[PDB]
Amino acid sequence: KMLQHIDYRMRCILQDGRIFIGTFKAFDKHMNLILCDCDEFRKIKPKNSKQAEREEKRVLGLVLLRGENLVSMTVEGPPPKD
Amino acid sequence: PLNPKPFLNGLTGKPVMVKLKWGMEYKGYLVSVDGYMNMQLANTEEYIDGALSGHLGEVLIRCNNVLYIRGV
Amino acid sequence: WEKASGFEESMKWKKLTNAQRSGLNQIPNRRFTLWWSPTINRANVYVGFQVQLDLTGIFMHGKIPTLKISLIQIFRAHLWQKIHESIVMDLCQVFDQELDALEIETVQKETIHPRKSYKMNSSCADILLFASYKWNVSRPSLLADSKDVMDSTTTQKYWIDIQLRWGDYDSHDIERYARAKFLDYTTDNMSIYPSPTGVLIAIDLAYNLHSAYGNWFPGSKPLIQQAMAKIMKANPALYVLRERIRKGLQLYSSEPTEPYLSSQNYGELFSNQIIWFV
Amino acid sequence: KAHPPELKKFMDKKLSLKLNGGRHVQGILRGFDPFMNLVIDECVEMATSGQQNNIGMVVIRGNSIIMLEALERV
Amino acid sequence: KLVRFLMKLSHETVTIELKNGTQVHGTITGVDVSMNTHLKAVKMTLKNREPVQLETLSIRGNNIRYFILPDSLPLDTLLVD
Amino acid sequence: EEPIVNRGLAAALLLCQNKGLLKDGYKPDVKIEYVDETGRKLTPKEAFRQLSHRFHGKGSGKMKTERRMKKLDEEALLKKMLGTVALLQE
Amino acid sequence: LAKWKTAEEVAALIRSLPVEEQPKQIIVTRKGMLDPLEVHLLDFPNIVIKGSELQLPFQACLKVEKFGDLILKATEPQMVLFNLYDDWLKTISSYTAFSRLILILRALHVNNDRAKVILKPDKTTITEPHHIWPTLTDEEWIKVEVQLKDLILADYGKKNNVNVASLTQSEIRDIILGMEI
Amino acid sequence: IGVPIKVLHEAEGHIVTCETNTGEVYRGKLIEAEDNMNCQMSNITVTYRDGRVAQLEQVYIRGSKIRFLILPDMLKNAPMLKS
Amino acid sequence: EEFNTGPLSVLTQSVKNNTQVLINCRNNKKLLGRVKAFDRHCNMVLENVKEMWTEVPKSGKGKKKSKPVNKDRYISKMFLRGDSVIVVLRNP
Amino acid sequence: AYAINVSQKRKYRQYMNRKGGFNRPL
Repeated sequence: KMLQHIDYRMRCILQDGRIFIGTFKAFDKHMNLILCDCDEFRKIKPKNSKQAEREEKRVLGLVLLRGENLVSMTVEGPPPKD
Repeated sequence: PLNPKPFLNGLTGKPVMVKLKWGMEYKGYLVSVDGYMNMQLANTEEYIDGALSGHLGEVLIRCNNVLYIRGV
Repeated sequence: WEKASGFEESMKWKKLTNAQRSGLNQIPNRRFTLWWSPTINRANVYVGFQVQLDLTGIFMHGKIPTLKISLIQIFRAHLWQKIHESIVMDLCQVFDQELDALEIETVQKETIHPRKSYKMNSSCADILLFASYKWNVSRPSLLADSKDVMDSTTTQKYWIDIQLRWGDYDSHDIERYARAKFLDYTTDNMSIYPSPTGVLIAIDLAYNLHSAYGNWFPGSKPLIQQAMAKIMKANPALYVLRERIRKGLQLYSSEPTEPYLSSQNYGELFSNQIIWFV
Repeated sequence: KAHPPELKKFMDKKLSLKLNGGRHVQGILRGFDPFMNLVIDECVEMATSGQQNNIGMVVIRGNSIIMLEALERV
Repeated sequence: KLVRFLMKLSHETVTIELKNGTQVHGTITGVDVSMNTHLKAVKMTLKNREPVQLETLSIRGNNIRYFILPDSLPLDTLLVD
Repeated sequence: EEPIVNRGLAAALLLCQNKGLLKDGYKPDVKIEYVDETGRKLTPKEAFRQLSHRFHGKGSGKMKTERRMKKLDEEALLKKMLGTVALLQE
Repeated sequence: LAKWKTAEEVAALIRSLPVEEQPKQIIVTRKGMLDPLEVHLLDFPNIVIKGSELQLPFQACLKVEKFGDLILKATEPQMVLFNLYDDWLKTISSYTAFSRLILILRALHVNNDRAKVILKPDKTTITEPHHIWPTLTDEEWIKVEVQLKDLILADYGKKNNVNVASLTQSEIRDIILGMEI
Repeated sequence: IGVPIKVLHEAEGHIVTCETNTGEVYRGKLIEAEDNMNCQMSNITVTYRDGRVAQLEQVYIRGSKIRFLILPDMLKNAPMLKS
Repeated sequence: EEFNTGPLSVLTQSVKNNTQVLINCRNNKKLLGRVKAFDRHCNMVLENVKEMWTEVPKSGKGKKKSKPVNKDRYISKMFLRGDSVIVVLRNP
Repeated sequence: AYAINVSQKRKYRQYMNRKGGFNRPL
């Protein structure tokens, strides 16, 4: 059911609370995600913020996250043109 | 010169004590053991950190939750 | 009992008409006749005039309109057909729950004419069992026959028939009835059976009895035994029949009260259920 | 189909392994295993208390094998 | 296998409580043999956090602790082979 | 008076017990029970009503169906569970 | 007719409450009250009218000054309710608060002034106008419950001609609830 | 051998980082990358959870301990566009 | 054959007669109910599951001085996987 | 080592207002 969510700007939450947001382009049988141009978000998440939307964020780029530390994933935005 | 599977087969019915990884212990008679070494105890008591809280009857401890088992 | 209760709280005080008063006075006679039906509706008491009840398997020996009305009230809304249907579905469910344990490929719902439930002259099939392997069958034996002699033959399709009867006092022996009707329907010409081998279970609703005499295969004896036990214990249609009979008889059997709030029963007072002390 | 890890360059070399309960150890690896088990000869403790206790021939399971840093030249 | 009964539970509104205390309630649309729950129009409430509604979610079966089905779930007809 | 102890299952079982919350050759477990599409066990009267409705080919009316649905909703609400207002008003 | 009027008032109080607030179990203190209660509650068969072997000392509420004055000054019949536990639901459970309330009621039924003086360990503590019981801490309420249990045991020993060291916790719980040993 | 496994196998000999489950992150140049996420790297800087950072001429992280694998942007487009 | 003689037979005997059993998981929660279906991976599907655990006010007064309470929740039909389940015991 | 407790549908076949053959449908 992930084939309709390939190369999309999705947000995947890890098992430690440090979620990632990026282009979920490649998956595996062991739920290994390959997120290109992905950013990190652990403390705050941007949803109608009053003070700061991007707080405590770290740039990651291309991250190959294993499925042992993965909990869930959800789409956050539409895929870009490039 | 004693493999753990005949040791668990011979301890079926004898009063032993299976200590789990969470710190609890089940003290009673073992029923059977599968290939994944799952624990089945009858007429056992649940001891939390060495303090017994009461008998349970027929208890089943999973494979990836038990730590050790000593024949009492 | 409940003397002077009736269906309308006995409607004792009223401005009722004299005819209505006569009917109310005759109602206890209806209760008495219903109570003593098994011993007065028998052919020994009345010779001739053996007429079956409408859409019901009960025969009325002697024109007793009181008993006719009482029995019609008890068996209202095709209760006989519903009872037979409930019994057959329960037996099929029991057999499906224990299908592979006795080497049965499957069970079958035979097309049954409505009258079959109350058809005494002839009969038909109720349940058909299909097998993956051959069933060796034994010689006929009763439900209580612990020792059975094996017959030297096998089969693939096995029939089960259910016959409900309303036995009077002289003919309330369920075993004799089951044996006679099995030996009659099998060797009958207006009754067609899928196979010569099968089992016929006769159930006496008037006395709550049950017995089977047909041909049996190994493993079916205990299954049928506990099936009959559970179906006499918890059938919905049979329970409705019993409740209707109790209401017609006005048998308000006394019942005990709940346990009082002692020193060992107060612990349920703090549960999720709302309880109050007055 | 249990392929063993590439532990040929770390064989006969003094390396430091990390145990998953926040522990450390140091010793010379004398082989490999398909279940990532490491046999370490002359294994010192080198715990978080600051004292190193040599044991000798020890075996470590692959479930607690966190990291392995080759202190010697590989 | 009980995974085949969860795989046939598509287009059903159920809840799933994870190992971190996050409970996600939504209409499950896809479930594999590894309990990969792909649901649409769900709402997830984390432990000591505000609930968030998402149009699509893909929760893994490894981090899923327990499930919760309503009273209109035919478990007597879905647990058969 | 026994609280729920951490990493222990005997305390919850003791609290639930104190609260009152508790031939071929074979032994066939012939179990017959009445259930509904909702999965709840049915009373014999309810089972007989369902059987009669299915046999007669006609179900209950709209008003009876609405009353049954309201009763089921009320039962579900009651089984899922004014002192503070009485304390604040006093 | 008085028992029928009381059963009709209980049925009207049950019917005035909604279905979410209506109880499913009724405990009758008097043995001659459950028989009309089955007649007066024929519209609600889901309630259980059960008896009670331990009689709760409900006269201790009438022996109190506030509830006694509210009962005496009421010239018109009303259904004004109250809370027996003021803030004992957020500090302790429902079983221990009911046990402490039953022990306080048994101590007040054994003696009015002695239990009134033992209920307040200090002369500076006072109760809220919205409450009934005086607001104390956990150790203060435990000491007051122990003093009330000791006074109830002394009254049971002086009344039933028994010793003080012959009743366990279950016997004290049965004597506080009203059961007979 | 999946497509992230083929991406991690093709990431050998380049600058990559491995974030472990304990909190330590080791960024360096990978040398060996197996199908079971076993990463043997050389000349990597490792930073623990306490904030200190050290350097190592050789390191070997297992597959279960490695929580995340930060890959460079050279192989993020090709040949991983048809997947 | 071997399905009624292993360690999971207590999970099979309580699911055959629909008996009530209590399972303590890894999250210190005791779920009591009648197990409707089981599997090889202990994926127990039960009906009318009462989950009882211990709860805390988490410093409601500001000095972290409170007593834990026995919290309870009810579920109509639950499907708990065998990964988080630690122990199980039938009712005596 | 699993066990499932499922009830019996016992499909209750129609008696009244069928308009077809007298015998019950399968």
